[PDB]
Amino acid sequence: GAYKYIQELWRKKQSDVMRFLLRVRCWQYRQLSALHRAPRPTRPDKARRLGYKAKQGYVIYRIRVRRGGRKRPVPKGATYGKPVHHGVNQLKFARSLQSVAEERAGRHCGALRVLNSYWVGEDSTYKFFEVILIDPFHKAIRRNPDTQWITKPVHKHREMRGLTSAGRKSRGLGKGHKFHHTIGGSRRAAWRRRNTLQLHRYR
Amino acid sequence: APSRNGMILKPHFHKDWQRRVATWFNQPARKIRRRKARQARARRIAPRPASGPLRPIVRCPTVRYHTKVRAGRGFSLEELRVAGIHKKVARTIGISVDPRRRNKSTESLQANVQRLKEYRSKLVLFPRKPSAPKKGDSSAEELKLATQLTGPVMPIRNVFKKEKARVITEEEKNFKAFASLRMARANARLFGIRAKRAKEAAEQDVEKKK
Amino acid sequence: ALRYPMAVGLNKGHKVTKNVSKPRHSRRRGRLTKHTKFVRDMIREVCGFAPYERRAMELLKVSKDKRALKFIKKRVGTHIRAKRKREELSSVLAAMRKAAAK
Amino acid sequence: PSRLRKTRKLRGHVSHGHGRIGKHRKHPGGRGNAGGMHHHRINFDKYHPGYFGKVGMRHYHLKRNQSFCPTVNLDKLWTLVSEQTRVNAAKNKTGAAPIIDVVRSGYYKVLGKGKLPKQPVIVKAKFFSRRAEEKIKGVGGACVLVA
RNA sequence: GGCCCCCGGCGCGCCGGGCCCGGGUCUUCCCGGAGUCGGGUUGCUUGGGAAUGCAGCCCAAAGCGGGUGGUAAACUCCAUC
RNA sequence: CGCGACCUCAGAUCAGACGUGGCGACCCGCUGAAUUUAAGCAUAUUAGUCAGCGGAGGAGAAGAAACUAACCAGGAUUCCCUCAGUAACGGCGAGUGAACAGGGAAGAGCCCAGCGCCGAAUCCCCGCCCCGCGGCGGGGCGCGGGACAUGUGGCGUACGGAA
Ligand SMILES: [Mg+2]
Ligand SMILES: [Mg+2]
Ligand SMILES: [Mg+2]
Ligand SMILES: [Mg+2]
Ligand SMILES: [Mg+2]
Ligand SMILES: [Mg+2]
Ligand SMILES: [Mg+2]
Ligand SMILES: [Mg+2]
Ligand SMILES: [Mg+2]
Ligand SMILES: [Mg+2]
Ligand SMILES: [Mg+2]
Ligand SMILES: [Mg+2]
Ligand SMILES: [Mg+2]
Ligand SMILES: [Mg+2]
Ligand SMILES: [Mg+2]
Ligand SMILES: [Mg+2]
Ligand SMILES: [Mg+2]
Ligand SMILES: [Mg+2]
Ligand SMILES: [Mg+2]
Ligand SMILES: [Mg+2]
Repeated sequence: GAYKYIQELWRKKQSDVMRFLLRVRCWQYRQLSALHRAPRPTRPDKARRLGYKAKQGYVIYRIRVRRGGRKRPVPKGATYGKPVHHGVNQLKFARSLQSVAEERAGRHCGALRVLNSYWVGEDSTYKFFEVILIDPFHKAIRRNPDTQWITKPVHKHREMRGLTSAGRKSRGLGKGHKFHHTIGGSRRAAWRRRNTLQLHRYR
Repeated sequence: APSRNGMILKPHFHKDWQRRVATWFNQPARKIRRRKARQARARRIAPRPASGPLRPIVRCPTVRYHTKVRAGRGFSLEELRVAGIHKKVARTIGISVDPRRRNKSTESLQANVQRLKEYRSKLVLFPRKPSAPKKGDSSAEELKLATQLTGPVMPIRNVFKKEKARVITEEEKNFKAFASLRMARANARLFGIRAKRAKEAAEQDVEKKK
Repeated sequence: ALRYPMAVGLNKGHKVTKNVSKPRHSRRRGRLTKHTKFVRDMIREVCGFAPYERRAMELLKVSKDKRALKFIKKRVGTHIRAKRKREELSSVLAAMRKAAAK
Repeated sequence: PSRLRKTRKLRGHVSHGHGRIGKHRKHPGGRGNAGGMHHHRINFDKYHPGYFGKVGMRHYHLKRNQSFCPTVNLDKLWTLVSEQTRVNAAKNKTGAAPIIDVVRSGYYKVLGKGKLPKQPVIVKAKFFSRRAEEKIKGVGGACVLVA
């Protein structure tokens, strides 16, 4: 089936074909606003593996994000404090750019419920992304049982809480020895557990 | 400042710990709540064991625990396959099934098949309607018990086989255990190099020809 | 002369008979399928090769094959990936050489 | 019981048992184990010889159960079994010798402290001492390795 | 203990629809998520120590592959996902 | 020099929907000190703690192994007891500091993309009738619109699956 071809082609990103296209796409995207609703998914394939479905009430915003790290917002330098914390230039945000991308798509379209995102290119200055969104109150989603989990109000603002695939990754949770921080729910919760004087009745 | 003899001891009360002290005045109230909730769940699953489903027998890991045996999480697929219970059905008759369990040795497998067989013997499957089709048991074994089973269903008891008094043949007596262990240690230690020197010597014998 | 099972040394541990079960279906992942192979190489004649790959082919042609690997390791990352790539490149280069000779 | 404590008896007296030349100030030494090297050194190196300094090899992912090997002495080996095995024996007249599975009772190694009574045994165990072996043989018994 | 309201929850009947929904045995086919993994890096983080986890930037994959197997690397068997 | 497809884009007080603020004990994501300790202090510590911003729910988060182990092996997540003030980190000083096993509380497992087969077999909105209507649903009937082949629905997902 064509999707497997498309998939394998897109892995040849250093190839002559895909490099040509990526350059032309990235030029084109750069010549638009920072947030615009793509009429259809640039990457159909990827979108399907991430859970897009080509029916009504699935949406896709292409969102630009400025690239590079995070300089410490303090006037001049003047991070007054112990010279551990004197750093301002070479320091780096916890979440990814892709998460930031989703978060912004989420912010803008409050009714819409961020499902998942994928990449469409990168300049020196910008990255580009494509956030799949969903109306939780369009009948075609509501009545389809397999999606109607997103219409539940626990799934409000997934991206804001660190719950999309992208913003999950910063949280630092997976099974096995390479984690332990996040061995309750999350990073914060384990610390909480580990720094509770459990003070029993009888002692 | 320390004064004449004592453990140079490190307490961990430098963070704001009194902000996160966790009292246990719940616990009685808790213990009850669980207990009510427990009795409710029994009553809901009416003649079904309060326990839960039946669970496999399983040995612990590590040299330490090794000798003991617990209840496992669920019966493997091979164990269901050999017993002849369709895995999707086994859930519906109160048989725990995990499918992530390997099955290394045949001693642990046949035991766990035996478990399921025994379960299926002493199980009282009620028919779907009061009108009785196949599988569903007789109204005798139904009226005489729509009874719950208190406690864990067919409990595992880690058990020992009594060895009778032998006579000590002149061979047991001959054995030099401590030595044997020392030897067995050193051969694991030295296996690998010995093989490298032999590989060296073999190369020297072949090199002599050419 | 009396071979008690021991808890320590080479053929150690509790002596138990082994069943030889069907290996889990999970274990066969990454096995190259006839149809996937066809797709893979169907695309290597559309898309063609990357720049670093091409540069390595040119090294391999010259028979400067250590420098080829030194390059691929710095480029790809590990040794084992670099070595596996160098064999593919040498296979490609050979099938060109066979194709030319006709 | 505050009733019993010392502050009840100090009521009335000015200094509260802390003296009036020197007082009860907050932290005159430094907090805690401060000054281990300087200014508390003597206490450290006359009640904790060897506090300071590294020694020996690191071991990163220590897991204690690998090194699990609880020992038992010949001293009280017969304790593992019911008296009536040690009694039906020194009797019997077959020269039987009853088995003692030590690993069942929760000891892996059998070390050799103590006098073993002149009464044959078969000791099954994961590990033995040299002396524990020897004593066992001298009783007229047989050590037995188990996995 | 009683009576009266209301509401819940479960039991039986009728109708309206939907719904022709198994298992083993032998054969022939089918099979996996890329700017991701991985590497280098710098900064934070961790008990995690020749890098526990998260980041930016650069490189940038494979398919009997890939990941893990708490000391860096090469060769090699195993185990485990 | 028109008319007609589509593509990409606008504008509507267009028809019908949703989002905005609050609360914040608990919860998720970021951000992030300095008093303080070290008898001084800069790494360390205080602390991923206060303050700061964001977003929730009746709980949240987590969760059905790219896991543990190295055993005769265990088998999602969470919680307690233990592991353990231990392995480890550390001007190896001050100080800091987990995990597996073991015993319990509870217990539940699943679905896509893909690969394939099936006349798109699928969905939304209109309009007419019968029931039902204070959580807008059922059934029928319309050459009544649209979405959709740049892929909807049934079968199926590694515990193998199809024919
Ligand atoms: Mg500091
Ligand atoms: Mg990653
Ligand atoms: Mg229970
Ligand atoms: Mg005094
Ligand atoms: Mg005074
Ligand atoms: Mg004084
Ligand atoms: Mg730190
Ligand atoms: Mg090593
Ligand atoms: Mg709000
Ligand atoms: Mg100070
Ligand atoms: Mg001071
Ligand atoms: Mg000062
Ligand atoms: Mg800290
Ligand atoms: Mg706060
Ligand atoms: Mg939840
Ligand atoms: Mg997973
Ligand atoms: Mg666990
Ligand atoms: Mg202790
Ligand atoms: Mg800390
Ligand atoms: Mg499909």
